[PDB]
Amino acid sequence: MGFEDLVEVTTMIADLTTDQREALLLTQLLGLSYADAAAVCGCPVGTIRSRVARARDALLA
Amino acid sequence: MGFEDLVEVTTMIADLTTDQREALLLTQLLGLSYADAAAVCGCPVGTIRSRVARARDALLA
Amino acid sequence: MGFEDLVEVTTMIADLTTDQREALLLTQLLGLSYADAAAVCGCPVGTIRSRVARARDALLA
Repeated sequence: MGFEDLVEVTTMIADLTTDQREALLLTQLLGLSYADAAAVCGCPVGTIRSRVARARDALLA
Repeated sequence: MGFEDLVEVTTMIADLTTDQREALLLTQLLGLSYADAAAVCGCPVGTIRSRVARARDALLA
Repeated sequence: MGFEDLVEVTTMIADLTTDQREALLLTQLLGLSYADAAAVCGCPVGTIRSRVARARDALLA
């Protein structure tokens, strides 16, 4: 209704690339800084900044 | 079990208005700034701010 | 595909303590401050601070 939404959201997500979904989950579900996210993943901060930017465009298509 | 909660939750949430649900996910699941969210929803910040404010009330009572 | 994670994940946030689940949820889903979360839960901030720290650790294990 209601559930109709989260549903479709839940699926975007899942339509994200493995990387963007990881990046977004790290920074939003756990809510790590980009710094902490980048330590977890072992990449430049810029990398996460990017994966999340694109996750966000993806999700607001 | 936790299993109970998450469903416990996601029903509450599903539940919300629509416009709260949108604001909340836009800011917590997307982690968009109020300003950015407001841009996305074509309404002033104050609005986004209070919608999430209400989203927190329905979730916590 | 991309659901394989959301379940792997959401299956994890089910394992967490509950006291960890709560903390993490309030601060990340509700996007509450630690002070607010601590308030809500009836504990000092230090405890929430750590609960979400352990909470984060567990889901990254």
